[PDB]
Amino acid sequence: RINTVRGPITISEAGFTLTHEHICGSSAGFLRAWPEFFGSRAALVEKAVRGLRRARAAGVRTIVDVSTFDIGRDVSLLAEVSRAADVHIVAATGLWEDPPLSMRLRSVEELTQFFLREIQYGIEDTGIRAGIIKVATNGKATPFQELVLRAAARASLATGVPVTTHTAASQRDGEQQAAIFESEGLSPSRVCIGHSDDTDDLSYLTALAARGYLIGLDGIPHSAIGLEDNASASALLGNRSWQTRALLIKALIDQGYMKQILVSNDWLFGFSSYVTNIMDVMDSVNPDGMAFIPLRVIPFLREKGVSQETLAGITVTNPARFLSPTL
Amino acid sequence: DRINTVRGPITISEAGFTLTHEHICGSSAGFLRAWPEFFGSRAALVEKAVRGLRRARAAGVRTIVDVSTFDIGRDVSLLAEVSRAADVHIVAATGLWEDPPLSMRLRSVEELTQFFLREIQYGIEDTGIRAGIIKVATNGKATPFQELVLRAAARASLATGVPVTTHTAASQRDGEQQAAIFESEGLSPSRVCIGHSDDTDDLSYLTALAARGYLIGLDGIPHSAIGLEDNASASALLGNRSWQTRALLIKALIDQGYMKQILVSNDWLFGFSSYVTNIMDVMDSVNPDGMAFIPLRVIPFLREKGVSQETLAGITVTNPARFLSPTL
Ligand SMILES: [Zn+2]
Ligand SMILES: [Zn+2]
Ligand SMILES: [Zn+2]
Ligand SMILES: [Zn+2]
Repeated sequence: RINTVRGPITISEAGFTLTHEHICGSSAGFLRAWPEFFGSRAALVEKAVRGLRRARAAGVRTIVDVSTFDIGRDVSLLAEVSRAADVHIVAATGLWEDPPLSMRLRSVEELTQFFLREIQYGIEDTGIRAGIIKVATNGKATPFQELVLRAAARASLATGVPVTTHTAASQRDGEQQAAIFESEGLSPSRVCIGHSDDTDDLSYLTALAARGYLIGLDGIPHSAIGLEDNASASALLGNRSWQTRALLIKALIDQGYMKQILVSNDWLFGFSSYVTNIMDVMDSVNPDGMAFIPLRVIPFLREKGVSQETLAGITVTNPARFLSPTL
Repeated sequence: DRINTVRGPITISEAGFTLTHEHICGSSAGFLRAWPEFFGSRAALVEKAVRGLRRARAAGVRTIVDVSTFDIGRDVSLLAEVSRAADVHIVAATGLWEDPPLSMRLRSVEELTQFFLREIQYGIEDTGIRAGIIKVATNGKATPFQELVLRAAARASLATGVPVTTHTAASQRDGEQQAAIFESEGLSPSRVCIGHSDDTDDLSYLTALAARGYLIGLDGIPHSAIGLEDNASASALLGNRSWQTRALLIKALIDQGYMKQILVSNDWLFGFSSYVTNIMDVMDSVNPDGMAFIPLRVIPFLREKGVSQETLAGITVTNPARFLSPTL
């Protein structure tokens, strides 16, 4: 049984499940401290609930919100949005690209206790528990990032919740990640290598798939084609098309790794950890928001020969098996 | 001429004896809320800061300026709570210290100015507590962003009248480069305390500034790791100059004639998460007085070296209150 922000639910209550989404991409404390940045706090919470409603109209029953502490995971703001839309939300624990000083100077012993705090006891005074552990690298692991992986693996072994990881896929990051993970004795089935549609090296994915790992093609609408005037927007979203990412799903089923795909949008309704008005530009690319998966990518795949049977396994069965704890 | 503490405004005269650089907690933003167990509990941290705050009250302190910014983890409801309990005025801080996260770092100088003025004019968070001072920092040659932070902090101060205090690596003559940016923005040296300057011995560097009109913050008087050379992490934080060696810098800056531009404080704290673990264990036994070290051990030291009580009173009451009075 899975922990959501509104309590525990059973495996089959989950349904069609986006497995890497954000409500707001921010920093810790930024939302409390400068909420005019997003218009107002209520201005943003409306923007999420409009956008979540649109996906729940499209069949989505659960999102996994992989914002960690250093992304500003306002776990109350989540459960606010989760009532008003009737979408389960699974919150995350862990650490992203930007930990603060009070994190960086901790030992792998200390980080393991904090990770188990938010899985076993609760995120802040709020009593909500996290069902997934997010971690991150961009290239070679820094010594701290190395600690984070081992602490998240030692956490994932006392609790059974899985690990999802941020990756710069162009530099075969999952390889080092999985090397570090397996050194701690974590089953490759308890780990999704994320941001993996950012590469075109299929051999790297299928090699990683074949050791047992789950592959996050969680970036399907991230494309800055049409924004070759925005320098920063092109940097954040890559020059590969959405169909280019989407086809890598079919290509990975073809190698007989349907059992191992998770698909998601990596969308967000507030974005402060990048240049200003980046959210202005991203919403014009993709008005559908988080609804881009059931409205545009599921039709596109049925148009390329993927039946409703295996689509339903990827969107319902795979996240169900992946989020259920396992000792 | 009123100043904003965390329990509403007060008048200049109400300030009294004032430590112009202190911390209740040295942390990062929401670290306290997220992992209170690192400090024992949120209760346990509040007990310990009130205890130390009453010890300094009984030695005669009324007002401390807690200069923790957003990224030192400035919990103003926490600060308001220990101000109620220990009957001590606490001025709160806006600005950006050594560790700004992504959502500040990507901001322009215009935006950062909108943010400082928000914490000065409107309030901090949803609490409606207003800041009385803008803290910024460099170590060495300013990063381009540190130039953006100094310039926006300077634009707020001209727009509001609140002073700017700073953190420096004194040994590298930072106050030279801070001052050049400040004065390039139209800001009066009277509005800027160049701090952490008892971490140098280059006396002519302090005097060169102080003549240009700046205030000089001697804000780490019991920082010294003497007798703690085997602890390499502690020796890095506190340095190897004893506390007498710093306390002399006061008397030596009085003498040069600059009694009016001298602010004195501890840079103490009751919870420290943004350094190695158990560093708070070490610091509390170097100095059991805590924030009381300036009334209890540095004041009697200076009178034995022959400073006039009328000069001491101006240093701790006339000097802070002139700094914190808003001036457009
Ligand atoms: Zn990511
Ligand atoms: Zn993400
Ligand atoms: Zn400092
Ligand atoms: Zn300080």
